[PDB]
Amino acid sequence: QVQLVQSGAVIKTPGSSVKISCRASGYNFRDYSIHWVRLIPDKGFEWIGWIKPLWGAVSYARQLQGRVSMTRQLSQDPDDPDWGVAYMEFSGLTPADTAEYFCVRRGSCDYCGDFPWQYWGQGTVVVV
Amino acid sequence: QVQLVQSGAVIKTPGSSVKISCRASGYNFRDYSIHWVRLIPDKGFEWIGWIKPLWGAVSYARQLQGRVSMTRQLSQDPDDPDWGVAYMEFSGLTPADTAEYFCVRRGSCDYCGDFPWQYWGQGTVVVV
Amino acid sequence: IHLENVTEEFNMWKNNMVEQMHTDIISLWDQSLKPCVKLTPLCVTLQCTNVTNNITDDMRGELKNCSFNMTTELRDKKQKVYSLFYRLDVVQINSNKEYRLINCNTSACTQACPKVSFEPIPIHYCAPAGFAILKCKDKKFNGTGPCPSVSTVQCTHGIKPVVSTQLLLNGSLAEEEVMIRSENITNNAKNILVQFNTPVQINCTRPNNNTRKSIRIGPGQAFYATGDIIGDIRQAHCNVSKATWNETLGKVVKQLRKHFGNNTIIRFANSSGGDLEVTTHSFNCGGEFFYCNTSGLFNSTWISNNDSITLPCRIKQIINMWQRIGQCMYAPPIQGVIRCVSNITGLI
Amino acid sequence: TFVSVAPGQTARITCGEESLGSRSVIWYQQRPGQAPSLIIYNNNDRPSGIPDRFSGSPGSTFGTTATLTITSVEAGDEADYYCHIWDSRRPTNWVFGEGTTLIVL
Amino acid sequence: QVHLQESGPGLVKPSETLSLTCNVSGTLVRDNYWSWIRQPLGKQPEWIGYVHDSGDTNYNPSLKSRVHLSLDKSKNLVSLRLTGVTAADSAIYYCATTKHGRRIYGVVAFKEWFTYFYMDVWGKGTSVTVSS
Ligand SMILES: *[C@@H]1O[C@H](CO)[C@@H](O[C@@H]2O[C@H](CO)[C@@H](O[C@@H]3O[C@H](CO[C@H]4O[C@H](CO[C@H]5O[C@H](CO)[C@@H](O)[C@H](O)[C@@H]5O)[C@@H](O)[C@H](O[C@H]5O[C@H](CO)[C@@H](O)[C@H](O)[C@@H]5O)[C@@H]4O)[C@@H](O)[C@H](O[C@H]4O[C@H](CO)[C@@H](O)[C@H](O)[C@@H]4O[C@H]4O[C@H](CO)[C@@H](O)[C@H](O)[C@@H]4O[C@H]4O[C@H](CO)[C@@H](O)[C@H](O)[C@@H]4O)[C@@H]3O)[C@H](O)[C@H]2NC(C)=O)[C@H](O)[C@H]1NC(C)=O
Ligand SMILES: *[C@@H]1O[C@H](CO)[C@@H](O[C@@H]2O[C@H](CO)[C@@H](O[C@@H]3O[C@H](CO[C@H]4O[C@H](CO)[C@@H](O)[C@H](O)[C@@H]4O)[C@@H](O)[C@H](O[C@H]4O[C@H](CO)[C@@H](O)[C@H](O)[C@@H]4O)[C@@H]3O)[C@H](O)[C@H]2NC(C)=O)[C@H](O)[C@H]1NC(C)=O
Ligand SMILES: *[C@@H]1O[C@H](CO)[C@@H](O[C@@H]2O[C@H](CO)[C@@H](O[C@@H]3O[C@H](CO)[C@@H](O)[C@H](O[C@H]4O[C@H](CO)[C@@H](O)[C@H](O)[C@@H]4O)[C@@H]3O)[C@H](O)[C@H]2NC(C)=O)[C@H](O)[C@H]1NC(C)=O
Ligand SMILES: *[C@@H]1O[C@H](CO)[C@@H](O[C@@H]2O[C@H](CO)[C@@H](O[C@@H]3O[C@H](CO)[C@@H](O)[C@H](O[C@H]4O[C@H](CO)[C@@H](O)[C@H](O)[C@@H]4O)[C@@H]3O)[C@H](O)[C@H]2NC(C)=O)[C@H](O)[C@H]1NC(C)=O
Ligand SMILES: *[C@@H]1O[C@H](CO)[C@@H](O[C@@H]2O[C@H](CO)[C@@H](O[C@@H]3O[C@H](CO)[C@@H](O)[C@H](O)[C@@H]3O)[C@H](O)[C@H]2NC(C)=O)[C@H](O)[C@H]1NC(C)=O
Ligand SMILES: *[C@@H]1O[C@H](CO)[C@@H](O[C@@H]2O[C@H](CO)[C@@H](O)[C@H](O)[C@H]2NC(C)=O)[C@H](O)[C@H]1NC(C)=O
Ligand SMILES: *[C@@H]1O[C@H](CO)[C@@H](O[C@@H]2O[C@H](CO)[C@@H](O)[C@H](O)[C@H]2NC(C)=O)[C@H](O)[C@H]1NC(C)=O
Ligand SMILES: *[C@@H]1O[C@H](CO)[C@@H](O[C@@H]2O[C@H](CO)[C@@H](O)[C@H](O)[C@H]2NC(C)=O)[C@H](O)[C@H]1NC(C)=O
Ligand SMILES: *[C@@H]1O[C@H](CO)[C@@H](O[C@@H]2O[C@H](CO)[C@@H](O)[C@H](O)[C@H]2NC(C)=O)[C@H](O)[C@H]1NC(C)=O
Ligand SMILES: *[C@@H]1O[C@H](CO)[C@@H](O[C@@H]2O[C@H](CO)[C@@H](O)[C@H](O)[C@H]2NC(C)=O)[C@H](O)[C@H]1NC(C)=O
Ligand SMILES: *[C@@H]1O[C@H](CO)[C@@H](O[C@@H]2O[C@H](CO)[C@@H](O)[C@H](O)[C@H]2NC(C)=O)[C@H](O)[C@H]1NC(C)=O
Ligand SMILES: *[C@@H]1O[C@H](CO)[C@@H](O)[C@H](O)[C@H]1NC(C)=O
Ligand SMILES: *[C@@H]1O[C@H](CO)[C@@H](O)[C@H](O)[C@H]1NC(C)=O
Ligand SMILES: *[C@@H]1O[C@H](CO)[C@@H](O)[C@H](O)[C@H]1NC(C)=O
Ligand SMILES: *[C@@H]1O[C@H](CO)[C@@H](O)[C@H](O)[C@H]1NC(C)=O
Repeated sequence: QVQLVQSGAVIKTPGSSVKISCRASGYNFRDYSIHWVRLIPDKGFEWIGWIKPLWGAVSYARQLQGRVSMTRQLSQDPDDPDWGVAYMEFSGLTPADTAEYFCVRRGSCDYCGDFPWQYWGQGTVVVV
Repeated sequence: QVQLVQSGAVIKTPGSSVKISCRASGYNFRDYSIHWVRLIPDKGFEWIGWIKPLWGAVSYARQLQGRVSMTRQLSQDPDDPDWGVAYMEFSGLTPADTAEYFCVRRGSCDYCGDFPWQYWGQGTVVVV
Repeated sequence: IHLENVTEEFNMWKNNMVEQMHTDIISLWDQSLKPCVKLTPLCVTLQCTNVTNNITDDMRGELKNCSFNMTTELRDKKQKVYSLFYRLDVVQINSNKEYRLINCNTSACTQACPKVSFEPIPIHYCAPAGFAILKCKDKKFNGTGPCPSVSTVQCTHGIKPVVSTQLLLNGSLAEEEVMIRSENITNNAKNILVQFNTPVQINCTRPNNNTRKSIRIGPGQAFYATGDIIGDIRQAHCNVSKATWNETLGKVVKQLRKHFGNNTIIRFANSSGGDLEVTTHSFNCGGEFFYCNTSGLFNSTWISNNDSITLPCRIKQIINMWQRIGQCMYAPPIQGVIRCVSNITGLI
Repeated sequence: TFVSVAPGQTARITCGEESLGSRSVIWYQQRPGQAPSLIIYNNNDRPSGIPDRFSGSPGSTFGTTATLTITSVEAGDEADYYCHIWDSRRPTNWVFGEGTTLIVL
Repeated sequence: QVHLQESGPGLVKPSETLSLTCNVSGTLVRDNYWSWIRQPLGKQPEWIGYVHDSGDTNYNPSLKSRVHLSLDKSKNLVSLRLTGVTAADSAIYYCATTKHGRRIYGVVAFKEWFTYFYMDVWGKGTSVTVSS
């Protein structure tokens, strides 16, 4: 199985910075990229960025640069190589950013690209 | 490269014993033999002996027995196996033995025998 | 052997034998570590001070001088021996100031053999009998689709295997102009390989004169540490020419406007963030690993109308190459001022 | 620190700690009862007023002592000499070196 | 041509604020750096430090608190104030001009250089002596 566990929903103040974790388990964590996506009511989805957890090479959306940050922490033991932790630190909080966030992974087929994200987390609601 | 570094020229007294070193570098020291040869003015070259540094098996010239001695010290580390030191202790010093000494190595080709010494040290002058 | 009237469709992205090269180089890299020494008695309590230097309180000294207990060749007697390391290899464990190595809790670091070196030599991958290798000799070939002029060969040409994250070194130069290649241009998760025509000369050096010191771990076990720093404590760095860098960035701008239209504003900004060796460009200058800052290069903007860029580096001794779970590697210090000349050939 | 050389000969006065990195020495002299006076302000550079033959060791050497080379000495050079090294590894010396005295026949 | 001239009390009671003055001749206080140096009898000198306009007033960190250097652009003089005269403070003191200069050994942009000082001309001295 492929499991993506988020944290619970959180309520913040304007001008703060929310840290959202994303634990992945059930596959080799160093191979597949991690995307972050958002869902705002009456706006639809909006893309945030991706991070390859092999090194931590990231890419952000152009209109969100300077506010977001992505890190990862690998699993360093020869017994549990599968699980891994990704992060997303979102700063510059406004009341417009009240939305549901998802951290997603692509499929594993041969014709599967990167953006057709197969596996999804349960979502985290951020209200400002 | 194949480098043969001698010691400097030395001045001794009659009846003493001169120790001449010969450091070899740039090849596998345990494989090729080391010869010693001399050059005396108005006498030409004259052979002294050889030593195989793999064990220290020596052979001396007949007319110099009882006076000469040959030892070696190998390089014992898995990082610098190439270099090695040979020695020649010449005793029973007379004023006739003022000469220039050489420690020589044969070539590495297939038809190369033992006595066609390709590589030569810079020479050590011994004055009594 | 140059063929006639023939056309085959190629694909560099779904190609085989790049995976095989990756696996072969990884496994062969692992194979040159088994005869060498494990640093099992070295993950130990390190008493570190500042290196003897005129200390600036605003900046930081990049060398910590650490003395420690070490076992001698005899099992009963132990000695006190000192060495020099960088900030990037030690961490403070929690007055007194005692440090430890950063890899004390993941793996024992196999020390690299100082006999063997890490310079590249050309490997030719030859095909067995019954198989052949086809090489496309078309000039304007973007690495995907049908190539009109191919030729079969028994072995490939010289591939010097470089370890370079950004700014690939010693590559094969392009024919007549800059060529950008990607699997899908509108995909921004796919990297773009830029290979340009004229090479850019880059010099790199560590000017700090170091002293190799041997410590006897046990019987037949030697640990090579840093001794004294002979002279000035300077920062290791690299140089490129300003004019050729500006010209080649103009060339890649001229070629990049073919894929996005003419009225496009192209700017170059530095890497966004991650680990050390994916945001800064890392390479190996003769058995010594540099991690150099590329902010001075990708700092430009381009509108649709004698000097030399110096960039500082950091030097790490322990590496975690290919990010394995339990495989780290110490690198021995090397004597003297270390300089290398290389050619920047492309970009990622 | 008493060095004597019959006049007209050469003279080598050492002073201060051994060098660690690059250095910028400053040599001062002091007649008895007078103020100090500069003779050398760099490793081997002198200002106007003081003549030549007061050579200095270059600071590009690693691991040596700062020297002061005087040839054709006289009774005017009979003074107390002082060094002020400025090493690029050691900190700023707010005190000078050790007093080396020259005396002539 | 420049020559300097100091002035002081000469006899100091202990635990008293010592103050010295320093005249000019030719070159004013604005045109150059200034420095104070002290020296006991039969000893090497001790450079107390340097004073200049625009914050260039770094002192010897040995004393670092009980000594304050100052200028007088109105009367064009140099001045020094001391605090807590002890028995070791009996020395001849000097005001003297000095010049900077960059010794460069590595990259200029990486701050691999420094600025050394050297005193070209000197004063004449004031034999300060602490006694009761
Ligand atoms: C990548 O790129 C970067 C940058 O792009 C490179 O980084 C550069 O790296 C080099 C080398 O690493 C550095 O060079 C050092 O430079 C300093 C500073 O040099 C300048 O200042 C000197 C003194 O200034 C006086 O003269 C000038 C007039 O020139 C005057 O304006 C000023 O007010 C003052 O009065 C100048 O002499 C010097 O000029 C020299 O270079 C010119 C270049 O073309 C040349 O034309 C000149 O003719 C002249 O040759 C320059 O303006 C230097 O001080 C330093 O050299 C000293 O230090 C090293 C290490 O200690 C030592 O080996 C040298 O021998 C030298 O030490 C002598 O000089 C001291 C001066 O007082 C003296 O005290 C010493 O005792 C010693 O003196 C002995 O020799 C001299 C004769 O030399 C003799 O008179 C004495 O009696 C005694 O015998 C280095 O040269 C660059 O600064 C640095 N940065 C930049 C921005 O360039 C990097 O290297 C590149 N990397 C790669 C791989 O490519
Ligand atoms: C991209 O490609 C270029 C072209 O080859 C590479 O540049 C060479 O890099 C290697 C490895 O760093 C350099 O080799 C080393 O050079 C040192 C300098 O000595 C040179 O000069 C002397 C005098 O002329 C020659 O005798 C010598 O052969 C060199 O040409 C040497 O000190 C080194 O030797 C030491 O290590 C070897 C390792 O086996 C020992 O055998 C030796 O005994 C000694 O201990 C070594 O040879 C080479 O000089 C570079 N060439 C040039 C022209 O600069 C780039 O390195 C490459 N890019 C990358 C990232 O690797
Ligand atoms: C060894 O390293 C020390 C650093 O710890 C170094 O001491 C510094 O020396 C310089 C000059 O030698 C001192 O003076 C500075 O000079 C520059 C150049 O003009 C000025 O710009 C500086 O002014 C700034 O800083 C002041 C505070 O110090 C501010 O008041 C001012 O507004 C400016 O912001 C400054 O005057 C410098 O102060 C010291 N450093 C310290 C911490 O005191 C020493 O020179 C080095 N020795 C050798 C041999 O390399
Ligand atoms: C790769 O190289 C780049 C430059 O080539 C390098 O960027 C620089 O990093 C430092 C710190 O990481 C930046 O911050 C400075 O730090 C000093 C430390 O005290 C501050 O004093 C500086 O402030 C001065 O400048 C301000 C703006 O002018 C003034 O408002 C202020 O009063 C001070 O005068 C400053 O904050 C530095 O700014 C950058 N340089 C640039 C051009 O951005 C980068 O760190 C290197 N990469 C890595 C990974 O280290
Ligand atoms: C890409 O370029 C930008 C532009 O400078 C770099 O941003 C800079 O990053 C440094 C840290 O690497 C920041 O330094 C700061 O220093 C203070 C001093 O204590 C510290 O508190 C901060 O936490 C931080 O370390 C610097 O402010 C910052 N400048 C700007 C304008 O953002 C960035 O690092 C470069 N990226 C790479 C990979 O080189
Ligand atoms: C690192 O620290 C060691 C101490 O553990 C220094 O070694 C001493 O250096 C002083 C200064 O010359 C000598 O008086 C001692 O005899 C040295 N002791 C030993 C055991 O060597 C060493 O110099 C320091 N290294 C650096 C680069 O600062
Ligand atoms: C020795 O290294 C320590 C760090 O372990 C230095 O302590 C701090 O260093 C930073 C930058 O080097 C300074 O900004 C702090 O002010 C230092 N702390 C203190 C309390 O001073 C320390 O300065 C170094 N030098 C010495 C002589 O201990
Ligand atoms: C090397 O070993 C010695 C011997 O154990 C260590 O010295 C001890 O340090 C502890 C903690 O500071 C003291 O309580 C003991 O009294 C010390 N014993 C002796 C015999 O000195 C030392 O810390 C070790 N490390 C270094 C860098 O010397
Ligand atoms: C690489 O070149 C090939 C042609 O040799 C391009 O492939 C064609 O691109 C056009 C669009 O310009 C399509 O209409 C065709 O269907 C493509 N043919 C095939 C077989 O794919 C390809 O787009 C180029 N790729 C890049 C990244 O420039
Ligand atoms: C780095 O330091 C070594 C010293 O360990 C320098 O080697 C010395 O070189 C001088 C002349 O160049 C010789 O007289 C010494 O005998 C050498 N000493 C040793 C121990 O080899 C070396 O030259 C330095 N490197 C540079 C680039 O200056
Ligand atoms: C990079 O290093 C090379 C040397 O390896 C430099 O080329 C030299 O340049 C000088 C002029 O600066 C010429 O006098 C020499 O003849 C050149 N030698 C060689 C072998 O090319 C080059 O200048 C360096 N580049 C930078 C930007 O510093
Ligand atoms: C090893 O120690 C470092 C320093 O505390 C820590 O950051 C890292 O997570 C540790 N690794 C493991 C596998 O515990
Ligand atoms: C080992 O010890 C012996 C006895 O002192 C000595 O002769 C020999 O040279 C040593 N070997 C090495 C490699 O140091
Ligand atoms: C951009 O301009 C060039 C002229 O150099 C022209 O050949 C090309 O078709 C133009 N591209 C677009 C997208 O307009
Ligand atoms: C980018 O270029 C500007 C102007 O050329 C320069 O001031 C700045 O320092 C550069 N950026 C960095 C990070 O050095």
